[PDB]
Amino acid sequence: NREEKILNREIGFAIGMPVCEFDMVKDPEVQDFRRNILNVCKEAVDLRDLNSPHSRAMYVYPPNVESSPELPKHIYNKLDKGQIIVVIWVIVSPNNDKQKYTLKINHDCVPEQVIAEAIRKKTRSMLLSSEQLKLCVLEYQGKYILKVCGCDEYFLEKYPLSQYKYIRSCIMLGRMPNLMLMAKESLYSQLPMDCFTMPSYSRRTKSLWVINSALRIKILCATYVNVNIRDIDKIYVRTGIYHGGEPLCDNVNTQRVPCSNPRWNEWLNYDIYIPDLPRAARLCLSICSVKGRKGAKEEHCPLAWGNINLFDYTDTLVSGKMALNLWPVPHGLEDLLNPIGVTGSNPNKETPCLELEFDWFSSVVKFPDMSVIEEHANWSVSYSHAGLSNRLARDNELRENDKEQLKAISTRDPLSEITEQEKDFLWSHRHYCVTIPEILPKLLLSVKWNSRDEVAQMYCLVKDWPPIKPEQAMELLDCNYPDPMVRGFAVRCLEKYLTDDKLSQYLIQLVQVLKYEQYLDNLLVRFLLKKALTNQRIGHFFFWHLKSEMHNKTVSQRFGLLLESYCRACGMYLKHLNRQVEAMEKLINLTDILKQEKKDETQKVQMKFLVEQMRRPDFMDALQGFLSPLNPAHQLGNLRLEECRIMSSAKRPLWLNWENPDIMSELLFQNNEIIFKNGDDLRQDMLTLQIIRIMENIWQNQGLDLRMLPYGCLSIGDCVGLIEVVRNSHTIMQIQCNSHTLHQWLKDKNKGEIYDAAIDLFTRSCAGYCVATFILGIGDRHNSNIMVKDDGQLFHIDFGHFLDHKKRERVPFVLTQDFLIVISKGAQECTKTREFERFQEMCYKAYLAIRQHANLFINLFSMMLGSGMPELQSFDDIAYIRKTLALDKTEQEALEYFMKQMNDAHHGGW
Ligand SMILES: CC(C)n1nc(-c2ccc3oc(N)nc3c2)c2c(N)ncnc21
Repeated sequence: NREEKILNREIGFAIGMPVCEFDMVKDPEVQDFRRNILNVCKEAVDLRDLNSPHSRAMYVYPPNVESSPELPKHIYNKLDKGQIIVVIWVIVSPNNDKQKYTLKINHDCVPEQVIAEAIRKKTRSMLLSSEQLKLCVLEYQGKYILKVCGCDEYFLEKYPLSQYKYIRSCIMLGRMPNLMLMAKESLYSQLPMDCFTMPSYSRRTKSLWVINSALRIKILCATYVNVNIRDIDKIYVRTGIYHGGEPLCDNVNTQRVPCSNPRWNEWLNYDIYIPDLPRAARLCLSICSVKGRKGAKEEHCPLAWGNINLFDYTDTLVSGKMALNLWPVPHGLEDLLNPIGVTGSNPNKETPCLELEFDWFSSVVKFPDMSVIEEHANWSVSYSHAGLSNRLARDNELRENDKEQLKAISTRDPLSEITEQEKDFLWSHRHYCVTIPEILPKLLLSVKWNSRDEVAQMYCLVKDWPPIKPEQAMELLDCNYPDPMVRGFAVRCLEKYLTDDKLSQYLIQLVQVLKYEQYLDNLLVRFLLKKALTNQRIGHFFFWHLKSEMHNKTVSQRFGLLLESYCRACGMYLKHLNRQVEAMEKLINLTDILKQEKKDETQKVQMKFLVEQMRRPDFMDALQGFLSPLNPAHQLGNLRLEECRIMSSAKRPLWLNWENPDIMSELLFQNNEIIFKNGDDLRQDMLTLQIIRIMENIWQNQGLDLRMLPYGCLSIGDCVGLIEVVRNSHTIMQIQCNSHTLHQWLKDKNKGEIYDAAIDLFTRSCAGYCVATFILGIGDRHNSNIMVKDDGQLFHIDFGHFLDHKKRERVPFVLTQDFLIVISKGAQECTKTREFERFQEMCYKAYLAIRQHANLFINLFSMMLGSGMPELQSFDDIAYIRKTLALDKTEQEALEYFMKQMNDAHHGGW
């Protein structure tokens, strides 16, 4: 009633469009999705109310843990005899006195064991309780919970203390962990119980295989096809039947008609049997122009494109009259068709519009049930009769060379081209493939999707297919794998083997591949929403990754509806997301005014305006007392306007400073510094920074302490976003204030016995960033986009473009004598040193480690193909890292290559 209205108003502000606009959408798929997705909402809420309050605190404050408890060789070695020193703080009776208790405990100690040990140290003063009954009422560890001093991170689950990301970091960085003992009932009360309500909208035949006919589609007429008559001669419609990025038959064009009258009334006949149409078959079309000639070949140009699914969300083969509002052709489209393009009708109806008719076979035609599929697969299942086609291998036919040949095929990278000889081979030996389940993505590409008999066989193999690694399953979710039985299996592996640490790690890819789903209601959307609604850390980024694309009409309906369902069931977080949403709004409206009206003024004038505009009551209210969209465990107190400045950088970003309202702010950072950028697409920087974190985690799990700085970066909208500020760090140029200038500065900041640890950090971070940038083909490095910390850690900022920004593999990070003098610790011939010898083997061991995990990076890039990212628009883009990692070459041939690239850029040494 009145409360539904408030909520409707609250969701409307969060997603950026009124809920009422979803109610007017006549599409049954839309209204069904809104109503039918509500069971995920119910289930998620029920799980939160299972063991209240704890159950609800786990949702709000989930454990920030690593996937594996096992501490690597070098990490366990930082512990003194396998024991970690921790500092526990108690806020005692006001004037809120902070009292510390320093403890030495095993790294595998559970938080409850730590609370007891802290109470044991605290009570030690009263020696009466020390000897007699050391217990102290079971040391009431159920009356207290651990919190991270300085931020809203809690230790609520029975995990070894070292498995917690904060504690593992503290071990690696040589920092003492400061924890705060906070009474259980004080957190539990701060949590308002959820009152999830069901919305008002929540109330409201023949089989395909019996149609012994060829497919046909009628192409009627086109409107809103406004064309300069003087240029174009004729216009025709190019059409094709696809399954993902692969055609099921040959592409059929209509007759050419004068552009003044786009009227065809033609029935287009295709090279495909109707029972032979796979589930994910789609019609792909475009309106093309043709003018010439100069006595040469005809100048074909695609005007606008569109794709329709041959079957609707209810498995119904689309029948009857239709209208498709076409889409503009994106720059550099090498084809007349756009199969990898978004499927569906353009929301703007003032765009070219193709009117079609599909066949009507006297009744509602539907895709057969699995019972009919299995009964046509068991129905599918001599010496010279099993050998009349290279797609059948009988019993007593499996060779030991074949077993190793299939094994060799499985090793090959995702972009490694399977030959047609190799496809017939994988298909004939499909039943052995179950022994090495990792072969599935290659085997699935060996299927002739245009054959019902072949596809039905594949469907049965997928049914009883051994689950694969979560990282391995993610490929089966890219554009290449449209089939629901395939994608459903991939979701099933993630549903089972994917940790919440890894879901947070790969969330952007998982949000992206959603655009490759045929329907609004699928197993991926349900998987992701459930995780978003049972973990508020995942939930936060699901919301922001989806909100940041609401300006993109290609996805705004899917995403809008997904955000509607999310906002109804997230609970209290909605009020906090709304605060962030309003904060970001005010920074966009303000940075817009500066860019449009005041760009041509002095820093002094611009700052005067900034300060005046920020001091306004409506502004001050919105921009203080909210959670950092970058890390929502960060409270952003009051603005420190005296520390807020417009940066001299390009797009003139705002450096913003907030107080940290935590009582233990001083034990983390007393002030939160975020950079607000308006003007650049922050999406490439999110992907690079994600890849850097992954490369770093790989090296750290092999015994390579090559420290990276994957700083926070979050795209919050259309070329607007947030950048984390790396505290106490300076660019190479702001160190030059000769050749020893850098080494001089580092040696100065790190004087004494702290010098030998600061040198190692430079050389190790340098080796990591040197290997990372080469492989990735990041934008060329200079004195301004290389930064150094007052401890020794080197890192890069502003990545620009990845892969081939040129359009024949570069070394973007070339080492100046400065960096090499720090490595060789002042040495004259920095080439022939014992220090550079230890640095060479760092770069070599780093490069080979990434080579081993090539298939993950290739996959993480392919999932991101859906994104409008100009440097990631084709599989020919991702192809770059297949060159840098020398995947065709051997492990020794690849090492020689890396040395040659470094040598032909640094002019020797290696
Ligand atoms: C040069 C100096 C002021 N500085 N600049 C940045 C910075 C600014 C914008 C960016 O856009 C992207 N993509 N990466 C960026 C990095 C920065 C930081 N993140 N931490 C510390 N100092 C920093």
